[PDB]
Amino acid sequence: MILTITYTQPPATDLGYLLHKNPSRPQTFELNHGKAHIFYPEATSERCTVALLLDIDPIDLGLFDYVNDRPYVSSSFMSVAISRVFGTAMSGKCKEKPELAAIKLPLKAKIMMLPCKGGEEIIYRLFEPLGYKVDVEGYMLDEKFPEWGKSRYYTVSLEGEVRVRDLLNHIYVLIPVLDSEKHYWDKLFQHGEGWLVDHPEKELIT
Amino acid sequence: LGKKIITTRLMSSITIHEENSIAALEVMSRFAADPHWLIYLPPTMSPCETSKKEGMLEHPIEAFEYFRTRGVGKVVCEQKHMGSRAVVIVCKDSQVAEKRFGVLDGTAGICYTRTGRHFFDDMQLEAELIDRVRKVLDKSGFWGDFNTDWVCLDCELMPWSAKAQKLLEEQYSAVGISGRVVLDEAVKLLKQASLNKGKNADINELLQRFTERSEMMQKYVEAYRKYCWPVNSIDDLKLAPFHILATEGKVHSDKNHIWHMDTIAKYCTQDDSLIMATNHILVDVTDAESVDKGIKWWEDLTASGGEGMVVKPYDFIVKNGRELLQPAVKCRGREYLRIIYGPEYTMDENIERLRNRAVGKKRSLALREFSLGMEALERFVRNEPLYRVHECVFGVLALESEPVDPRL
Repeated sequence: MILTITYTQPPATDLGYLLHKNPSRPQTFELNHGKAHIFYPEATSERCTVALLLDIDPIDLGLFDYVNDRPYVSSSFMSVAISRVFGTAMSGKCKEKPELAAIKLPLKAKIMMLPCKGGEEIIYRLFEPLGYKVDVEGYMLDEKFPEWGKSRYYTVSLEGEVRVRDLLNHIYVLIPVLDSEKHYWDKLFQHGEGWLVDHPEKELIT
Repeated sequence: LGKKIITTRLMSSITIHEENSIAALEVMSRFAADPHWLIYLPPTMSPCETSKKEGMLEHPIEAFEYFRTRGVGKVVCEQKHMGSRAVVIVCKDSQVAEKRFGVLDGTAGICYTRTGRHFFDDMQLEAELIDRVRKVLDKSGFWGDFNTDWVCLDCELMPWSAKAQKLLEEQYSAVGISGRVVLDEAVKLLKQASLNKGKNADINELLQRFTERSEMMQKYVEAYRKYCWPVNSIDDLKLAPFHILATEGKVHSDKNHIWHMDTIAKYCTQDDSLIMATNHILVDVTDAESVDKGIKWWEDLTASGGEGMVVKPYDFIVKNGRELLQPAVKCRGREYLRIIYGPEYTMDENIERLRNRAVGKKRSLALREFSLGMEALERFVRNEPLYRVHECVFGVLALESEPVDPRL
C-alpha cells in the first residue's frame, strides 16, 4: 500500500520539482473506493524521499468480500493513485528543472506488499530488462505459525539510473500485471512509450 | 424439479425454490453422511439489532429488548464457545443404529456438521468421541432415566474444524500480515515526516489516524490466532451440548433451556473433561438489575474475549400470539467481530455505516430452518419414513444456499 521514491543528488529537494509536490505541503487526493496521501518523510539537500500512501475504504462495496487484503496491498489502485498525484511528472514536463527531467537520474523506489501469484521470478522478469537492480523481500503469513508458510506478498525495491517519467510509467504499467485478481475489484500504450515494445515480456504485459 | 412445498407444525407453508433445491442437491449428494443419520440439521441464527453505545455494533441490550417487547419476560443466556456446530447422535450399539435408524455400516453413532457431513475425516476419531459420550451416559443412567437406546444432541464442538482452520492460512493471516506491515510502515513514515516538517492534509492527523488503524489491525491479528490449535488426538476436542433434541419417543422442544442446561450437566458432563457444561445465567428482561447483571456477565465473557452469548427464550418454542419468535439471538463480542466485519470495523467512520443492517431476511431464514428441523425430529420420532424426514432436512440445506449477508 506504499510507494516511496528516493533521490540523493545534492540538492536532493530537487526531487520535489520533478514531482510537483512541494515537500512542505502534504496532500490528499480522492480515488474511487478510497483516497491517497502524498507527503515527504524526508527533504534535505542530501536526501529526499516522497511517500504515496493508499487510504482505501473497506466498506466501499462470501465473508471475505468484506474481510480482504485490498486496503493494504499495492494493487491496481496504486497505479491509479500514481497517475493522479504525479500526473504530469509522467509526461516528462518539468519547469524549474527541465534537464533533470531530461536525463537518467540515479533513483530508488519501493513498492510494498505486491500480491504476486508468480512470486520472485515474475518480479525480476518484469523489472530487470528495464535496467533495474531489483531486491525482493517476502513475508510469512504469521510468524507465530511457521507451519502456515509463505504469503504471496512481496516488497520490491528498485535501484537504477533512469528518467523520472520512465520510473513512474514503469511502475504504473507493471503493477497491475502482478495483480491477478484486479478483475474481481488508464490506456496502455500511452504509458509504455519507449520501453514496452522492446520488453521481453511484452506479450505477457499486454 | 420445480418448487417443493413443505408442511410443518410451526409453519404450515414453507417453500423450497428450484434453484435452492438444485444448489442443495449438489452438496447433499456428493459430500454428506449416511442419509439415515440425518434426522436433523441446525438452523442459522439471527443477530440482534445494532447497538448505539460508543464503539459498539452488537450489545446485549437489544437482544433483551427483542424478547421483552415481544412479551417474553425470561431469557436464558448461554456462552458461545470458540467452535463449529455439530450434531451428535449416540446409539448404545450398532444394533440400535441398524434397527432404529436403518444405518447399515455398523456405526454406533455419528458426529456431523450443519451441512450434513462428518465433522471428522478420520472416522476412527468420530467413533472414539461417540463412545466417550456413551460411557458418560452409562455412568449417569441416561438410557434408563429416559427409557431410550439412543440420543440426538445439539452441540458446540471446539476447536475449529480442520477445514475451518485452513481459512486462517488462506485468508485471515493474509489480511493480517499485509495489514500489519504496511500500517507499521505507514506510521513510521508519517512520524519521520512529522519530525521533519488535491487538498491539504495535516501530517499529525494522518499519523494519528494511521496509528489507530495499526492498533485495530494488531487486535484483529490477536483475535484470529486464538482459533489455532490442531486436533492431534481426542484430548484436543471440547464438546458442549446445549439441547437434548430427541430420545426414543420424545422430542424435547417442550423443555425450557434451564432444563436443557441442567439435564445435560447431570447426564453428559460428569467425570469427563471432554464434555463440558456450558456457562449460563437467567435474565429477567423486565428488571433493570437483572438486565444489568447479564450485561456485566457478557462484558466478562468477552473480556478475553470470547465470541459472546447466545440469547434464548426461556421456553424452547415461543410465540407472540401466533407469531413464532426467534429461538435464538446471538450477541457477538466486540473484539471477536473483527473476524467478521473486518480488522477496522470499530473505527468511527466505519462502525457508523455498519449500524444500518437489515436483519429481516436472516430472521425469516432462521425461523423457516428452525421449523424444518423440528419437523424432521417430530417425524423421525413418530416413525415416519425416510423421505418424509429427509425432505425437511434437505429443506434446511436449500434455504442455506439462499443469499444473505455473510456477516449476520
